Amino acid sequence: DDKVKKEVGRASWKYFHTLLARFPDEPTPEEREKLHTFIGLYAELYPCGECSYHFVKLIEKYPVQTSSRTAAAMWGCHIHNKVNEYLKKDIYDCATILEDYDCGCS
Amino acid sequence: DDKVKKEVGRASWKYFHTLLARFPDEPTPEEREKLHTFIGLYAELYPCGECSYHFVKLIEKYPVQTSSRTAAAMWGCHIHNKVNEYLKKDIYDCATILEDYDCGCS
Ligand SMILES: Cc1cc2nc3c(=O)[nH]c(=O)nc-3n(C[C@H](O)[C@H](O)[C@H](O)COP(=O)(O)OP(=O)(O)OC[C@H]3O[C@@H](n4cnc5c(N)ncnc54)[C@H](O)[C@@H]3O)c2cc1C
Ligand SMILES: Cc1cc2nc3c(=O)[nH]c(=O)nc-3n(C[C@H](O)[C@H](O)[C@H](O)COP(=O)(O)OP(=O)(O)OC[C@H]3O[C@@H](n4cnc5c(N)ncnc54)[C@H](O)[C@@H]3O)c2cc1C
Repeated sequence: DDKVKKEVGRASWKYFHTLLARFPDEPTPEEREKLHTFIGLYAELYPCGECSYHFVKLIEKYPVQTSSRTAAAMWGCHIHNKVNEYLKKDIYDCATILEDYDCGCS
Repeated sequence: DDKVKKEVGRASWKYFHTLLARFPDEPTPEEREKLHTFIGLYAELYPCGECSYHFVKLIEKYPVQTSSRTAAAMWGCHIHNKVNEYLKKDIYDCATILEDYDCGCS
Protein backbone atom coordinates (compact mmCIF):
# COMPACT_ATOMS: atom_id res chain seq x y z
CA ASP A 1 0.00 0.00 0.00
CA ASP A 2 1.19 3.55 0.67
CA LYS A 3 3.65 2.06 3.17
CA VAL A 4 5.45 -0.16 0.67
CA LYS A 5 5.68 2.63 -1.89
CA LYS A 6 7.28 4.88 0.72
CA GLU A 7 9.78 2.34 2.05
CA VAL A 8 10.87 1.23 -1.41
CA GLY A 9 11.07 4.83 -2.64
CA ARG A 10 13.39 5.93 0.18
CA ALA A 11 15.77 3.02 -0.43
CA SER A 12 15.71 3.60 -4.18
CA TRP A 13 16.52 7.31 -3.89
CA LYS A 14 19.42 6.54 -1.55
CA TYR A 15 20.92 4.13 -4.09
CA PHE A 16 19.94 6.42 -7.01
CA HIS A 17 21.74 9.55 -5.76
CA THR A 18 24.79 7.61 -4.57
CA LEU A 19 25.13 5.97 -7.98
CA LEU A 20 25.05 9.37 -9.71
CA ALA A 21 27.57 10.87 -7.29
CA ARG A 22 30.05 8.25 -8.49
CA PHE A 23 29.65 9.02 -12.20
CA PRO A 24 33.02 10.26 -13.57
CA ASP A 25 33.99 13.92 -13.99
CA GLU A 26 35.10 13.28 -17.58
CA PRO A 27 32.78 10.51 -18.84
CA THR A 28 33.63 8.92 -22.17
CA PRO A 29 30.98 8.87 -24.93
CA GLU A 30 30.32 5.24 -23.96
CA GLU A 31 29.86 6.03 -20.26
CA ARG A 32 27.50 8.87 -21.13
CA GLU A 33 25.66 6.38 -23.33
CA LYS A 34 25.48 3.80 -20.53
CA LEU A 35 24.17 6.21 -17.91
CA HIS A 36 21.54 7.30 -20.44
CA THR A 37 20.44 3.71 -21.06
CA PHE A 38 20.52 2.88 -17.33
CA ILE A 39 18.21 5.78 -16.51
CA GLY A 40 15.73 4.73 -19.18
CA LEU A 41 15.66 1.17 -17.82
CA TYR A 42 15.64 2.42 -14.22
CA ALA A 43 12.47 4.38 -15.01
CA GLU A 44 10.79 1.68 -17.08
CA LEU A 45 11.49 -1.10 -14.54
CA TYR A 46 10.74 0.89 -11.37
CA PRO A 47 8.70 -1.31 -8.88
CA CYS A 48 5.53 0.83 -8.75
CA GLY A 49 2.98 1.31 -11.52
CA GLU A 50 2.04 4.97 -11.20
CA CYS A 51 5.59 5.88 -10.17
CA SER A 52 7.09 4.37 -13.34
CA TYR A 53 4.33 5.98 -15.41
CA HIS A 54 5.21 9.45 -14.09
CA PHE A 55 8.95 8.88 -13.98
CA VAL A 56 9.27 7.69 -17.59
CA LYS A 57 7.63 10.91 -18.77
CA LEU A 58 9.82 12.99 -16.47
CA ILE A 59 13.15 11.62 -17.73
CA GLU A 60 12.02 12.06 -21.34
CA LYS A 61 10.90 15.62 -20.58
CA TYR A 62 14.14 16.33 -18.68
CA PRO A 63 16.80 13.90 -20.03
CA VAL A 64 19.67 12.91 -17.75
CA GLN A 65 22.59 15.35 -17.96
CA THR A 66 25.64 13.15 -18.55
CA SER A 67 28.38 15.66 -19.42
CA SER A 68 29.93 15.18 -15.97
CA ARG A 69 29.61 13.90 -12.42
CA THR A 70 28.33 17.26 -11.17
CA ALA A 71 25.86 17.59 -14.04
CA ALA A 72 24.53 14.07 -13.42
CA ALA A 73 24.20 14.20 -9.63
CA MET A 74 22.66 17.66 -9.95
CA TRP A 75 20.22 16.31 -12.54
CA GLY A 76 19.35 13.59 -10.03
CA CYS A 77 18.56 16.18 -7.37
CA HIS A 78 16.48 18.18 -9.87
CA ILE A 79 14.58 15.12 -11.10
CA HIS A 80 13.88 13.99 -7.53
CA ASN A 81 12.62 17.51 -6.82
CA LYS A 82 10.22 17.16 -9.75
CA VAL A 83 8.75 14.13 -7.98
CA ASN A 84 8.65 16.06 -4.70
CA GLU A 85 6.87 18.92 -6.45
CA TYR A 86 4.41 16.42 -7.89
CA LEU A 87 3.73 14.84 -4.49
CA LYS A 88 3.52 18.26 -2.81
CA LYS A 89 6.62 17.51 -0.74
CA ASP A 90 9.34 20.00 0.19
CA ILE A 91 12.01 20.93 -2.35
CA TYR A 92 15.48 19.67 -1.37
CA ASP A 93 18.48 22.05 -1.39
CA CYS A 94 20.86 20.66 -4.06
CA ALA A 95 23.87 22.68 -2.83
CA THR A 96 25.69 19.68 -1.34
CA ILE A 97 24.29 16.94 -3.58
CA LEU A 98 27.61 15.07 -3.90
CA GLU A 99 28.58 15.33 -0.21
CA ASP A 100 25.08 14.19 0.81
CA TYR A 101 25.64 10.86 -0.95
CA ASP A 102 29.21 9.70 -0.45
CA CYS A 103 29.71 6.10 -1.56
CA GLY A 104 31.52 5.30 1.68
CA CYS A 105 33.76 3.40 -0.73
CA SER A 106 37.41 3.42 -1.80
CA ASP B 1 33.06 5.16 6.09
CA ASP B 2 32.23 1.46 6.15
CA LYS B 3 28.90 2.24 7.80
CA VAL B 4 27.94 4.34 4.78
CA LYS B 5 28.78 1.54 2.36
CA LYS B 6 26.63 -0.83 4.41
CA GLU B 7 23.73 1.64 4.41
CA VAL B 8 24.04 2.10 0.65
CA GLY B 9 24.15 -1.67 0.29
CA ARG B 10 21.01 -2.27 2.33
CA ALA B 11 19.13 0.37 0.33
CA SER B 12 20.30 -1.12 -2.98
CA TRP B 13 19.21 -4.68 -2.08
CA LYS B 14 15.81 -3.44 -0.92
CA TYR B 15 15.29 -1.73 -4.31
CA PHE B 16 16.84 -4.64 -6.25
CA HIS B 17 14.70 -7.41 -4.75
CA THR B 18 11.52 -5.35 -5.02
CA LEU B 19 12.22 -4.63 -8.68
CA LEU B 20 12.66 -8.34 -9.41
CA ALA B 21 9.51 -9.21 -7.45
CA ARG B 22 7.51 -6.73 -9.57
CA PHE B 23 8.69 -8.08 -12.94
CA PRO B 24 5.86 -9.65 -15.02
CA ASP B 25 4.88 -13.31 -14.59
CA GLU B 26 4.61 -13.48 -18.39
CA PRO B 27 7.23 -11.04 -19.74
CA THR B 28 7.47 -10.30 -23.45
CA PRO B 29 10.76 -10.99 -25.24
CA GLU B 30 11.54 -7.26 -25.09
CA GLU B 31 10.91 -7.01 -21.34
CA ARG B 32 13.17 -10.02 -20.82
CA GLU B 33 16.00 -8.32 -22.72
CA LYS B 34 15.49 -5.03 -20.90
CA LEU B 35 15.92 -6.85 -17.58
CA HIS B 36 19.05 -8.61 -18.85
CA THR B 37 20.50 -5.28 -19.99
CA PHE B 38 19.44 -3.50 -16.79
CA ILE B 39 21.19 -6.04 -14.58
CA GLY B 40 24.36 -5.63 -16.60
CA LEU B 41 24.38 -1.86 -16.09
CA TYR B 42 23.29 -2.21 -12.45
CA ALA B 43 26.37 -4.35 -11.76
CA GLU B 44 28.63 -2.15 -13.86
CA LEU B 45 27.41 1.07 -12.20
CA TYR B 46 27.27 -0.05 -8.55
CA PRO B 47 28.66 2.68 -6.14
CA CYS B 48 31.80 0.83 -4.97
CA GLY B 49 34.71 -0.30 -7.15
CA GLU B 50 35.45 -3.61 -5.45
CA CYS B 51 31.76 -4.44 -5.06
CA SER B 52 31.06 -3.74 -8.73
CA TYR B 53 34.07 -5.73 -9.87
CA HIS B 54 32.94 -8.82 -7.99
CA PHE B 55 29.25 -8.38 -8.82
CA VAL B 56 29.92 -8.08 -12.55
CA LYS B 57 31.81 -11.38 -12.40
CA LEU B 58 28.88 -12.95 -10.54
CA ILE B 59 26.17 -11.89 -13.00
CA GLU B 60 28.32 -13.22 -15.83
CA LYS B 61 28.83 -16.50 -13.97
CA TYR B 62 25.14 -16.60 -13.06
CA PRO B 63 23.21 -14.70 -15.77
CA VAL B 64 19.84 -13.30 -14.73
CA GLN B 65 16.85 -15.62 -15.20
CA THR B 66 14.21 -13.53 -16.98
CA SER B 67 11.53 -16.03 -18.04
CA SER B 68 9.23 -14.83 -15.26
CA ARG B 69 8.82 -12.84 -12.07
CA THR B 70 9.51 -15.96 -9.98
CA ALA B 71 12.62 -16.97 -11.93
CA ALA B 72 13.98 -13.41 -11.71
CA ALA B 73 13.15 -13.07 -8.00
CA MET B 74 14.66 -16.49 -7.23
CA TRP B 75 17.78 -15.53 -9.18
CA GLY B 76 18.04 -12.32 -7.18
CA CYS B 77 17.94 -14.20 -3.90
CA HIS B 78 20.61 -16.69 -4.99
CA ILE B 79 22.82 -13.89 -6.32
CA HIS B 80 22.50 -11.96 -3.06
CA ASN B 81 23.40 -15.18 -1.21
CA LYS B 82 26.51 -15.42 -3.39
CA VAL B 83 27.49 -11.99 -2.07
CA ASN B 84 26.59 -13.09 1.45
CA GLU B 85 28.76 -16.19 1.13
CA TYR B 86 31.54 -13.98 -0.22
CA LEU B 87 31.39 -11.65 2.79
CA LYS B 88 31.03 -14.70 5.05
CA LYS B 89 27.49 -13.70 6.05
CA ASP B 90 24.65 -16.16 6.75
CA ILE B 91 22.59 -17.62 3.93
CA TYR B 92 19.08 -16.25 3.40
CA ASP B 93 16.20 -18.68 2.85
CA CYS B 94 14.57 -17.92 -0.52
CA ALA B 95 11.35 -19.84 0.22
CA THR B 96 9.22 -16.66 0.34
CA ILE B 97 11.32 -14.31 -1.81
CA LEU B 98 8.31 -12.83 -3.63
CA GLU B 99 6.28 -12.21 -0.46
CA ASP B 100 9.30 -10.81 1.40
CA TYR B 101 9.46 -8.00 -1.14
CA ASP B 102 5.83 -7.09 -1.69
CA CYS B 103 5.30 -8.74 -5.07
CA GLY B 104 1.60 -7.97 -4.74
CA CYS B 105 1.14 -11.38 -6.31
CA SER B 106 -0.10 -13.72 -3.56
C1 LIG C 1 12.08 7.02 -9.45
C2 LIG C 1 11.05 7.15 -8.33
C3 LIG C 1 9.76 7.65 -8.69
C4 LIG C 1 8.76 7.76 -7.70
N1 LIG C 1 7.44 8.20 -7.99
C5 LIG C 1 6.31 8.29 -7.11
C6 LIG C 1 5.01 8.56 -7.52
O1 LIG C 1 4.62 8.82 -8.71
N2 LIG C 1 3.99 8.52 -6.54
C7 LIG C 1 4.14 8.30 -5.18
O2 LIG C 1 3.34 8.28 -4.24
N3 LIG C 1 5.45 8.00 -4.86
C8 LIG C 1 6.52 7.95 -5.74
N4 LIG C 1 7.81 7.59 -5.43
C9 LIG C 1 8.05 7.61 -4.02
C10 LIG C 1 8.47 8.87 -3.32
O3 LIG C 1 9.32 9.67 -4.19
C11 LIG C 1 9.12 8.78 -1.97
O4 LIG C 1 10.25 7.93 -2.06
C12 LIG C 1 8.28 8.46 -0.75
O5 LIG C 1 6.90 8.95 -0.72
C13 LIG C 1 8.89 8.59 0.58
O6 LIG C 1 9.02 9.99 0.80
P1 LIG C 1 10.04 10.67 1.77
O7 LIG C 1 9.37 11.83 2.33
O8 LIG C 1 10.46 9.69 2.80
O9 LIG C 1 11.28 11.16 0.85
P2 LIG C 1 11.99 10.68 -0.49
O10 LIG C 1 11.33 11.60 -1.47
O11 LIG C 1 11.92 9.19 -0.39
O12 LIG C 1 13.27 10.94 0.36
C14 LIG C 1 14.64 10.68 0.09
C15 LIG C 1 15.35 11.37 1.24
O13 LIG C 1 16.35 11.85 0.30
C16 LIG C 1 16.46 13.27 0.51
N5 LIG C 1 15.98 13.97 -0.63
C17 LIG C 1 14.72 14.54 -0.99
N6 LIG C 1 14.59 15.15 -2.13
C18 LIG C 1 15.88 15.01 -2.65
C19 LIG C 1 16.52 15.46 -3.83
N7 LIG C 1 15.73 16.24 -4.58
N8 LIG C 1 17.84 15.19 -4.13
C20 LIG C 1 18.60 14.42 -3.29
N9 LIG C 1 18.00 13.95 -2.10
C21 LIG C 1 16.64 14.30 -1.82
C22 LIG C 1 16.02 13.58 1.96
O14 LIG C 1 17.01 13.30 2.90
C23 LIG C 1 14.93 12.61 2.08
O15 LIG C 1 14.50 12.26 3.40
C24 LIG C 1 9.00 7.35 -6.29
C25 LIG C 1 10.31 6.89 -6.01
C26 LIG C 1 11.31 6.78 -6.98
C27 LIG C 1 12.57 6.30 -6.29
C1 LIG D 1 25.16 -5.37 -6.15
C2 LIG D 1 25.75 -5.28 -4.73
C3 LIG D 1 27.09 -5.74 -4.60
C4 LIG D 1 27.71 -5.64 -3.33
N1 LIG D 1 29.04 -6.08 -3.14
C5 LIG D 1 29.85 -5.95 -1.96
C6 LIG D 1 31.18 -6.33 -1.91
O1 LIG D 1 31.73 -6.91 -2.90
N2 LIG D 1 31.91 -6.03 -0.73
C7 LIG D 1 31.41 -5.40 0.40
O2 LIG D 1 31.97 -5.09 1.46
N3 LIG D 1 30.07 -5.10 0.27
C8 LIG D 1 29.26 -5.32 -0.82
N4 LIG D 1 27.93 -5.00 -0.97
C9 LIG D 1 27.29 -4.67 0.26
C10 LIG D 1 26.68 -5.71 1.15
O3 LIG D 1 26.12 -6.81 0.38
C11 LIG D 1 25.64 -5.46 2.20
O4 LIG D 1 24.57 -4.71 1.63
C12 LIG D 1 26.09 -4.76 3.47
O5 LIG D 1 27.38 -5.20 4.00
C13 LIG D 1 25.25 -4.59 4.67
O6 LIG D 1 24.82 -5.90 5.06
P1 LIG D 1 23.58 -6.22 5.95
O7 LIG D 1 24.07 -7.30 6.80
O8 LIG D 1 23.08 -5.02 6.69
O9 LIG D 1 22.56 -6.92 4.92
P2 LIG D 1 22.35 -6.89 3.34
O10 LIG D 1 23.14 -8.06 2.86
O11 LIG D 1 22.48 -5.40 3.19
O12 LIG D 1 20.83 -7.06 3.64
C14 LIG D 1 19.61 -6.55 3.12
C15 LIG D 1 18.73 -7.47 3.95
O13 LIG D 1 17.99 -8.12 2.88
C16 LIG D 1 17.78 -9.47 3.31
N5 LIG D 1 18.56 -10.45 2.60
C17 LIG D 1 19.77 -11.15 2.85
N6 LIG D 1 20.27 -11.99 2.00
C18 LIG D 1 19.22 -11.96 1.08
C19 LIG D 1 18.97 -12.70 -0.09
N7 LIG D 1 19.92 -13.58 -0.44
N8 LIG D 1 17.82 -12.48 -0.85
C20 LIG D 1 16.86 -11.59 -0.49
N9 LIG D 1 17.07 -10.82 0.67
C21 LIG D 1 18.27 -11.09 1.40
C22 LIG D 1 17.82 -9.44 4.85
O14 LIG D 1 16.56 -9.03 5.27
C23 LIG D 1 18.90 -8.49 5.10
O15 LIG D 1 18.63 -7.58 6.18
C24 LIG D 1 27.03 -5.06 -2.15
C25 LIG D 1 25.69 -4.66 -2.39
C26 LIG D 1 25.03 -4.75 -3.62
C27 LIG D 1 23.61 -4.22 -3.55
